[PDB]
Amino acid sequence: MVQIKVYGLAEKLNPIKAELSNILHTSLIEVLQISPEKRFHRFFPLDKLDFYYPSDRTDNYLIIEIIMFEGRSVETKKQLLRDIFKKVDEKFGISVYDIEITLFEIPKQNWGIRGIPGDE
Amino acid sequence: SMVQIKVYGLAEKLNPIKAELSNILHTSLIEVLQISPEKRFHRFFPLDKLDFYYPSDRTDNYLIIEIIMFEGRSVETKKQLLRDIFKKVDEKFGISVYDIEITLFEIPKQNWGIRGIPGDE
Amino acid sequence: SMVQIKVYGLAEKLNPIKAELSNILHTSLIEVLQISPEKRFHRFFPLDKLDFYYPSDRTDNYLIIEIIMFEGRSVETKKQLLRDIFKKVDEKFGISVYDIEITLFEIPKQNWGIRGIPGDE
Amino acid sequence: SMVQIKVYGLAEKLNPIKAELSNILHTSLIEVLQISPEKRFHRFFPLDKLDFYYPSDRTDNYLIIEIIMFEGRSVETKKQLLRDIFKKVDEKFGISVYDIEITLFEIPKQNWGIRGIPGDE
Amino acid sequence: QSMVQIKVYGLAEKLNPIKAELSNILHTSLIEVLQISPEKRFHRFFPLDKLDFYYPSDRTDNYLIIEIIMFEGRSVETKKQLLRDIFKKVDEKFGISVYDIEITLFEIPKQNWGIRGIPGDE
Amino acid sequence: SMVQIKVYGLAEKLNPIKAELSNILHTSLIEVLQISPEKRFHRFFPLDKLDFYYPSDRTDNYLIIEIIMFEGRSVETKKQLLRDIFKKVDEKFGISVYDIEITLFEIPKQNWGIRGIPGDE
Repeated sequence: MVQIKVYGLAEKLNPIKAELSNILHTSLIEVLQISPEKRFHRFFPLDKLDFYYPSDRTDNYLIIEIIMFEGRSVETKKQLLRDIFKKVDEKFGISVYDIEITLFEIPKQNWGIRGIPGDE
Repeated sequence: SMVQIKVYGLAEKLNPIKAELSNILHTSLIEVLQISPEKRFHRFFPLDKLDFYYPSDRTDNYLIIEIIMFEGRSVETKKQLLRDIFKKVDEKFGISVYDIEITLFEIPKQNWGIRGIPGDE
Repeated sequence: SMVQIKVYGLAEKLNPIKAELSNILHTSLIEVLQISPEKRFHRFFPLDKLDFYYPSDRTDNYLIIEIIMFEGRSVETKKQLLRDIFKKVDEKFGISVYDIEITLFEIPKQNWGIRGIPGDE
Repeated sequence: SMVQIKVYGLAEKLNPIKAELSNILHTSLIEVLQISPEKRFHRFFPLDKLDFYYPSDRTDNYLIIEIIMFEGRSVETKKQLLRDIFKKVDEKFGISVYDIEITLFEIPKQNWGIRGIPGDE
Repeated sequence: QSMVQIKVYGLAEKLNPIKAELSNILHTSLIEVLQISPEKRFHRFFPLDKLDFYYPSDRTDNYLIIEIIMFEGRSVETKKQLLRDIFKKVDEKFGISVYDIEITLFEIPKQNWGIRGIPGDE
Repeated sequence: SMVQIKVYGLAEKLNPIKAELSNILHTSLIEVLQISPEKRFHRFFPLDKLDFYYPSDRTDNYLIIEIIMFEGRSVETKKQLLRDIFKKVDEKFGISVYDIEITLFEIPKQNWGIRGIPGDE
């Protein structure tokens, strides 16, 4: 159970989002071992009047929010962060200074999945 | 008691139901959490086909509900909220429980500003 | 240190003020949290009328401000942040504090990846 | 479920009453948390005069009660427990509520090993 | 580099004869599961008088409570693995039923712990 | 606002210093956390040599200071508290900072009962 929400400038995000989704899924499969069937991504292509970022970021700026169960080690979480940075760099040439990632951890019992609370 | 709901789904599916979905979720919250019937705070996010990826074993009725609320309720009450929403949405709209995902985010009251004041006040 | 702001409101009311509102909110974070004046990260979500339900005692000026930030600040600093935002948006726009809601989401530094590394490094 | 109580007080005041304080505390948890009446887990820590410093406004009847339990109970319930302990200890022992201090530590279930297994199992 | 403090509570008459060997067993478990340095043993023992120790009737006088204070950051699986290894090793060495053993993990953010003159996150 | 201190050390070494160490610790809490000078709550646990194991790069002066307090202070203030304790104790007693260990246990105010009522009230 991992949800990704990806935000970026529409003009830049729309051309890459289909391959970006594949890349982020690969990266979760590899580092966290989710099932390949369980891709849950949402994209928010933003109008330029709706997205403010500092002058040392380009229009390629991506914010990647990952919502996930509590319980993974700090080391796994850090590896996930570095792997996403490396893979988006490799695939698209977007600088690490233009990528931001935030992990939101949720206790299992706070998540309803397939009709039941996540801890059941 | 302050509760925000955010709901996401494929625009095609969500837009025809959202008015009635809102009523059903709000009733759910009145009955399980005993919130004030006046206090409905909902935001809907209809998504373009190309912006919404859900599992390949599931369908385009995939519906995501995020609820943001004050800390302090029991685990039993929260579990009963999840089971009520799953039940009422399945029955009202014929959306399978495998196509519903619900996530609760609890916020300490001092972290929320409401009507000019922090929530613990 | 990293502060991300997400602001929601009715499109008709939010669209004409959002640029200025961005300025005012950033000023408030500079003053209360002493973040770098360079480090403005804001996203706006102007909503269709049909996608936004709020109570009868809010008007159509209702703004929800979600602030995502590193844990580690005191309760008194965070409360001060909430009050400064209420005061500044009210003084600048005449939007009543009853129409303004602020929620703080605190995240451990190590859960945040910035410039290629985890926030605690 | 699992509730551990630890009680600390001056030896000369605690030792005469600890058998009965143990019964009072357990009745309170039975009534308020609805734990099984079999499941009493109590430890007492009678302290030497020179090992216990408390404020001058307080008397040598000062008792500290630490309760370790599973996370998952409502704030209303935890507050009912606090109120119940104060009242019953005051009534039974003539110890003033100013001379009683109670702290609760909540532990997630998966962090507690009980009868050979993790608590969430 | 990991700080792990263990606090161990049992009936004095039962705990006193075994505490020395129990300290070794518990350390070995932490080294094997958490991979702490073998020179970083921090244990406190609280042998209790009979009248200071109540437990249910389905626990015997061998009842042992092990409180483990440690840094946040380990996975749930590693933590459960620590619980199961402690259960098993204490039973195997001393003949104490796993039913007589209780363990509680207390996780502390690193910045809330001062070690060797500095905050643990430094 | 409320702070409890528990101090563990080898009885031979702790007993002769405890009374002055209490003064030194309370001074540090007054100065860094601004607690009331009246509100000293300290428990000492002089341990037998067979009940205290520590590594061979700690001496028999090894002190474990457990501090239980309200949540809500900044990381910067808690770190100052740690630094001040290290300094004052090394200065006053000639114990190396390498022999001093401090652990802060933060508790929601609503998880504490004081003078009959929850700490958030």
